[PDB]
Amino acid sequence: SGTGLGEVDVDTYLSNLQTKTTLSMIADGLERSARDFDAFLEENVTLEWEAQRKRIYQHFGIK
Amino acid sequence: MTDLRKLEALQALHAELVAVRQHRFEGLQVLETLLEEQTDAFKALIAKPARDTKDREALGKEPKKLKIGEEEYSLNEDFVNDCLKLADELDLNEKESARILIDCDAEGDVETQSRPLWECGVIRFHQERKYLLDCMRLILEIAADEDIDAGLQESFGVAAEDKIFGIPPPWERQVKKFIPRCMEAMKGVRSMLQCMADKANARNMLDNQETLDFSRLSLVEQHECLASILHAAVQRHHATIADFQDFIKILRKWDKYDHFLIHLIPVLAAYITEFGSPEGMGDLQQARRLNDFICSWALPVLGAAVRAWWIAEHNGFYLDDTVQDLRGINLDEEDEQRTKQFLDALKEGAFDFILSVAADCKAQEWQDPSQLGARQWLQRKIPSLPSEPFPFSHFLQHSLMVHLEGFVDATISNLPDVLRKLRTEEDEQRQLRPNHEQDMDLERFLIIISYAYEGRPDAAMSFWEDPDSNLAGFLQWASRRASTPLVSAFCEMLRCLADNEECATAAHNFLLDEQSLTWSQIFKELEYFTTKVCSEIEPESALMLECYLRLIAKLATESEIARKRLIMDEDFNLVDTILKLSVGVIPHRLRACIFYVLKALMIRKTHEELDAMWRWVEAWMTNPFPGPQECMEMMFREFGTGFEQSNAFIQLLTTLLVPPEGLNDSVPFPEWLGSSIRTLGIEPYVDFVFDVFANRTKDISDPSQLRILRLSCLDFVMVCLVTFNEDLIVLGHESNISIDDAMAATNLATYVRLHPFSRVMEWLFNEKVITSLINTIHQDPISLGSASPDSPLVVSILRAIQVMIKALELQETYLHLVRPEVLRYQGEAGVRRKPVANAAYSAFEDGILSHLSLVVDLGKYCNLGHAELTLACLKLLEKISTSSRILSAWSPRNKAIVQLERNGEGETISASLSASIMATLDPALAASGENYRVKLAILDFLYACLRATPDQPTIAHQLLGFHCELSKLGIEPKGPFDMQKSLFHSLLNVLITLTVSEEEQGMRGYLVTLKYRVLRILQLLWKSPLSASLVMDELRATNFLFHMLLREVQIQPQLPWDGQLVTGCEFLLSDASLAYIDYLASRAAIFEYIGKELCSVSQNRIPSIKRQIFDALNGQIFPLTIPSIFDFFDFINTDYKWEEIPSPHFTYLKDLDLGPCIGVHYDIRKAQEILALKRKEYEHSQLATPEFLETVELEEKVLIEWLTVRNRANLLLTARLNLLQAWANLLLVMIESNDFKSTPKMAFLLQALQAILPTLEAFSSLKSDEAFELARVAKVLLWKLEQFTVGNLIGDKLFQLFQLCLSAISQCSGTPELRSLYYSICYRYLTAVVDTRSVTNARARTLKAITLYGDRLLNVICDDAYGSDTTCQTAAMILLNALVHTSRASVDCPIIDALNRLNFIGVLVDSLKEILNEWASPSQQYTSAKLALLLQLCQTRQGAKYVLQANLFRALEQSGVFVVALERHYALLVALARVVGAAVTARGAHNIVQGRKFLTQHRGLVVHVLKKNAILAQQALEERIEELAEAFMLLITATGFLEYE
Repeated sequence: SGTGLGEVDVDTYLSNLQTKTTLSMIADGLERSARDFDAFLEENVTLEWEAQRKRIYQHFGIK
Repeated sequence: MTDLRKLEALQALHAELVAVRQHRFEGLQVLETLLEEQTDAFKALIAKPARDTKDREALGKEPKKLKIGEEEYSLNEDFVNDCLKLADELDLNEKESARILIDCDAEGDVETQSRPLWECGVIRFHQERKYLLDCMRLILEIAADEDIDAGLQESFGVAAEDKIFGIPPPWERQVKKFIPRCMEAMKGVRSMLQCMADKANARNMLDNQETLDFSRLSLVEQHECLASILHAAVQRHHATIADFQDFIKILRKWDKYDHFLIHLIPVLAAYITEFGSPEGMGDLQQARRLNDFICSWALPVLGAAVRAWWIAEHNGFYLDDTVQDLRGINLDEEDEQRTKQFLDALKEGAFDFILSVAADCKAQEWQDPSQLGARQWLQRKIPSLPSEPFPFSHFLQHSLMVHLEGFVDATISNLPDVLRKLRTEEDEQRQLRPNHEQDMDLERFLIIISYAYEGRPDAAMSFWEDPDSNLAGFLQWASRRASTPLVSAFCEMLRCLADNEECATAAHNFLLDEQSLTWSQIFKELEYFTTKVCSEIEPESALMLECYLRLIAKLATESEIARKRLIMDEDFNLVDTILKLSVGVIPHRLRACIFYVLKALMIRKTHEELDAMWRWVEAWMTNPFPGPQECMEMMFREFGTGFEQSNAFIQLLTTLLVPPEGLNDSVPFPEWLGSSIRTLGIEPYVDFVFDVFANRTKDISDPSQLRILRLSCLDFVMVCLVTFNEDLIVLGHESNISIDDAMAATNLATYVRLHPFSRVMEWLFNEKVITSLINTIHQDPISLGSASPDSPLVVSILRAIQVMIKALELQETYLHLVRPEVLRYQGEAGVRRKPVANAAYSAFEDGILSHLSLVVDLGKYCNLGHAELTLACLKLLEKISTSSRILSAWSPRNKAIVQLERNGEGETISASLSASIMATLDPALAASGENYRVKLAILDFLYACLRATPDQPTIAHQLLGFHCELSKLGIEPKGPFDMQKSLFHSLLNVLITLTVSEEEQGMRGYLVTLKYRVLRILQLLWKSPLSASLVMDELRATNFLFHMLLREVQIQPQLPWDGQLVTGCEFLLSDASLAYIDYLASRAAIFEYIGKELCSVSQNRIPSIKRQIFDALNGQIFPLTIPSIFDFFDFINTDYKWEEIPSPHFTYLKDLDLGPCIGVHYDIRKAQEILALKRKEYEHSQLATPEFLETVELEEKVLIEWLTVRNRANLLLTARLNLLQAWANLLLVMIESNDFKSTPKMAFLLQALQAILPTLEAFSSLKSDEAFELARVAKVLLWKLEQFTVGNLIGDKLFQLFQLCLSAISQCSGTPELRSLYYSICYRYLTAVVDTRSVTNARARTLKAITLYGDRLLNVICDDAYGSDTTCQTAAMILLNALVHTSRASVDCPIIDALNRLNFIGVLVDSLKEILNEWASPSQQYTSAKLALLLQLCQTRQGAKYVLQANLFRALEQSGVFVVALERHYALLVALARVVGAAVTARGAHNIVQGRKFLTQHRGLVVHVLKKNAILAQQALEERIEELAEAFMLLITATGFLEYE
């Protein structure tokens, strides 16, 4: 068989390839930014007062 | 081949002999090698072994296995029957018949002819002898050629002496002579022909008639060849008296008169010339005995002619008494005896028989109507030929004419007194009894002389060189007072003795006075007859007048002094006499002769001659002795009766329309033609011609006359149409009245009003004309098949097709710039014209769209072989298919598809087209090869038919072998296209078997054009979705791309194009640019097809062809190797500098720009007119106009080239671009659709990177068209990513590529798309490669490279951000984040300071307002990246100061921002809270006040988030809520709100 079976055309094939590459780039950038932010927060919070920062509020505010 | 059979060997030998005969000695060694293999064949002329009974019994007993020489074959019940039938038909031995039939079966001629095997065997047996004798004939002919080298002339002679005559050469040496063998062969041929005729008459008294006719033709040709061989042998003095007596006896026993006697007469003529005349064995003792023996006969005229010839040739001895002995012999007695014998021979009809033979020899199927009834007014009593198709050759006619002129010379130089006494006796007889008609001996003899001296000026000059010789003496003596027949014969002789101009001038000077005949008496008799007719006429007077007219016409056509003298002679007044004679009551023959005389006189003329001719015509047509309007039409109707006078008048008109300058202004006729009388000028003539051609074509019974009349009418129409200026009228209507003055407008108006083109078109718009045309073109195929290439039918059809083409071309010009002007002129002035056009037929296609058999006839006429006719039919069909109204009427079901499917016309048309395109071409005659021209015409027709209306099927789909159905196609079972035998498969075959790589020249031009046209047709068929699936299926099932790649050729700057190098400056001006563009387009199409097929095969998940494709691409075939795709990337080279061009100085014409010249196409005429106007103004200024003129001229000669160069260059550029694009696309299809491992292909990736590195370095900022194509593939392959070296190379290449991207970004080159590609390339490099001494070194080097550019690049990055484009802004926003991250990775940072100095932070924070309006979607990701970048800055200690000075607290308040939609909202809130917390906690206790204010103004909202935290979408929402709570808690604990309470 052949000549077309749930297939696409080259003009649309290249467009789909470019769209997929762009989406993958955006997703990778977002994931890297999120990971960098998480690492920064972990480095800044691991110094001290890990649970006290929330305990003070749980004691002040309504539990 | 080399192992050729008898038939093929003889055919090759005949071809080589014919080639050598045409001055081509490229086969001398081939002939020397062939003549040695067929020695046994040339030994015996023809000999068939007698039918043996032993072989018959052996074949009939065990017809199982046969052994012939060294080969063995198996016999079956059918082959044995065929052998027996052949042996019984030809009485041939069983072994020879079996061998012939085995040869026929091996060669496979049964399918080529589709005939029984025995008929093919008989045909081969006849062809054997045919070629075996034709070879000997050509050999003996070349052996006597005087226009060749003496060495070869003697070599062929000795070869013929050794092989044919079996006489060994002088350097060496029971057997039988050659004459008896030839005589026995001819006798056997005669007996075989007689037996064949008897058996055919018995059996007939079928499908074999044509075979019998061809066999008879071959037999008569073999007999003629044997006769010529015998004549040559006799001329070589290899005869005796025994053979002479035998031949004389055979002649005496002749029964019937046929072509055999006409073929044998040269034999006896040469015999008598050798033995009779003193030009050989001049033995007087034997001569007397031969005379007594010759002087029983079954036909007395033969004996009379033989005796007359013998006497004429024997008189050479009784001339003098010094060269021989004549003692003891009487003279007067023998003289009287010979005289009485010659008189008896004459009375018996010798000259009559000679004349009848001479006439029947040159019997032509068609004759020129200018010589009707000439030399056909005698009393012939000899029985005529049976009219069977036995045409003669050329050598036989030459020999016959030579013998006749020799006999004439002998009779004139030996028997003058005989002719004198004969003439005196005839005169006395005519005088003593005028009522009776004496014999025509002298007239017949003069006519025979005329026939002999025809087309032979070398011999005709003999009658003029020596005016005191025997020939000139008799010529001058035969011009004295005589009767009408003798004068007519002398005039006909003079006419036929004017084959050239010198002989015509000699005859003119000899006829005029310097008694004999003179022009004075001729004109006196003409005037006498004119006065007698005008105040009956006998046939003799009419014949004399016709002869005089023919002679005058011939002299005027051949000579020039006579044409210039008689035309303006005051004492003769030839024109006046012929005009007074024509207006009288006389047959049409005299009028036709007068018209032909006028044509001859007007074949070359000047302005004064034309003026005088028109004056005389008007004077004699206005009052021919009733108003002029009536007399003119009466004379027209009188001259229209018949065909001879009508055709002659049409030819005269056609000749008069030719200008004196030859084949633009000064229409070839006086502008004041008919100004005196109220007439339209020349229109009446064309009107009469057209109405005669339309209505009076039914009264012509003779088909030849009808064809000639139609051809004359078509030639007249073509001469009238070709004399019309098209571009002139266009330029006039464009700029004459709109720009130029109104002075010349009158000239163009008069030209358009007086030129008959308008009336010709008006008549062409009539139904009678197109009906007559389609009837003439509609003829049976047998006529065209049996006709000759120069037949009048083919010429008439060609002229009709040309007229149709010209009409289809000029119909628009007529309807636009002719019809309205003529209508306005008729409305303004007073003109009375009769319309002859159909208003309903708005165009020329309306009147012909109702004929469906036209296309059928045009297609059937393609199997004739005529190059011109085939090209004309193809062009006509192309123009028809290109029209719109015809295809709208056909397909408004359809009428064309059903018309070609009546009796299988489409199948035979496709078969003929396939056989034609498969025919090889002549390498030497590339541009002149008719086969190549037909191929190109067919390809252009197919291209034009497929390009127009591709969605709906057309005739091209049917011709290709498809079942044209309504809005659907298909293939039929067992059809031509299903069995891989059709036009499409033929094109595929001829393409895959085409090699362009040559050595002598290399990269030919016309093969490139052929393959380019084929690929264009293939692309048109592919792009059409209605004919795409089946085409791809048929292509992939035969490995088309594999054959194409095998036929590919690498391109390099060393290989020249047609012997010309590319670097040469003339390359841009030469034609090699066309071939280069065609090759580029071919490569582009091949790459596109390969990519499409690869994508299809990959998306179908079948490894059957995937691995094959990859193997073919890598360079291996399962092994044959081929260059990989990377090898074909050699067309990208900037060394040629196609973009750069050296601009000359151009000291003048510099201000002349190309504004109005300009799809880059600079017209040359737009600048030509400007420079012409400037030169005219410069000349009018009168300031050194003559000197500097030359300067300007050469300047033009430069700029023209310049213009063309640019055009060419432009083309090349775009061509390259196209190819590149295709290549790029292909490469993409090679990267994505590739499941093979990555580590093995890494070498190919590095090779591609190395190849593109210089391409990008050369086009980094030059052009923004190829940069996108070369950067998108780089971006793609960058995401698809011993080992130490590979990693180092990859890193080095990436670092090198990272430089040009930043360079182009800082230079702000290309469009936002190319900049986005560069941004992505740099982002994937600064994010993955850099992210450990090597790492630190790479980071420092990248930071240094970035600082090298500095703020110059950040400025552009910020400018292109938050702009018009949607993707470029996001790409720049992400690249900024990547850059700041990589910089912080290396407590301060220069990137943040640079961004702050450029006022970017300010606008970035200001844009934060109205974020809710902006917030998968592009705007969402853009805002996300923006907030991420803003948050990244709040982490550094230095950035806190700037983020605080930006005053974002008041900006985030104006926006009023404070399961998937909720998730996105919470993500935005988390981003904002993170930004705020980072900005507050970065600096320290200086921002806590703003944090407290924000927490107090937005209290409560954060409480809900902090209390909420205290399937996939749910988990994502919970994670976002947790992140928001953590961010708010961090902000609180950093601000210190607890202390505030």
